[PDB]
Amino acid sequence: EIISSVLEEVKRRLETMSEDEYFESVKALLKEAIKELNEKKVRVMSNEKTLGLIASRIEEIKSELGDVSIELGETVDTMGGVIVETEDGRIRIDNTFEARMERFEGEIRSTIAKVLFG
Amino acid sequence: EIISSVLEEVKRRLETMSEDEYFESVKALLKEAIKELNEKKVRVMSNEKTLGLIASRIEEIKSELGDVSIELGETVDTMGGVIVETEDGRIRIDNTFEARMERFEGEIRSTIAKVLFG
Repeated sequence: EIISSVLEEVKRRLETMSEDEYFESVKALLKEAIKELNEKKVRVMSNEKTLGLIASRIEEIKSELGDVSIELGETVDTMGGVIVETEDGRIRIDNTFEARMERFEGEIRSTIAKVLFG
Repeated sequence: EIISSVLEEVKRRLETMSEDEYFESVKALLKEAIKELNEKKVRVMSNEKTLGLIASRIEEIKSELGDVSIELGETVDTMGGVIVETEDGRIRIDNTFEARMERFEGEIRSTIAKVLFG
């Protein structure tokens, strides 16, 4: 439940976020996933808006990310972020805000521990 | 609002917390506030349950905390933690879970930033 509540704060911040700021998130999460897969050709999935951004700014993405090839995949219901997989679909990395918040849960718990026990 | 939602997680954890674990929180927050005030005689305020614990385990508190004198003050509506002030009331330190969560907000924001931008 704490994961859900923190994601509501994320969704509040996304409510006024400019496209340029959101794109910085897109590039960072894309790059991280692509580095991990260590492949030049990948398929990306996210919500409609995000895939539209990636398509619109592919030049900017290739400049900052190096020599990688991206193919849009199916749209998925997500608040943001990206799911990146090898072209053959064998390996998939989930970098959606929902999955990332779950993985960062430990950090929220460290904060709570500090509040309680210092 | 994010502060309120994280405090709901704190309140969930307090729902099953044993007296001994809660007392570790009490001692830690009391000690921190007393060190800051750097005074031997202080007055403490918290909810009824907490003041009752402090009263019941004053020996344990004095052993782990050194030579300090504590006087119970008025009960305040709080989830837990303590408010400690000099006997003359001139200086007061707010170490209630509510105040501490507010002060740790920045930590929750660092986590959110990581989720969004890595």
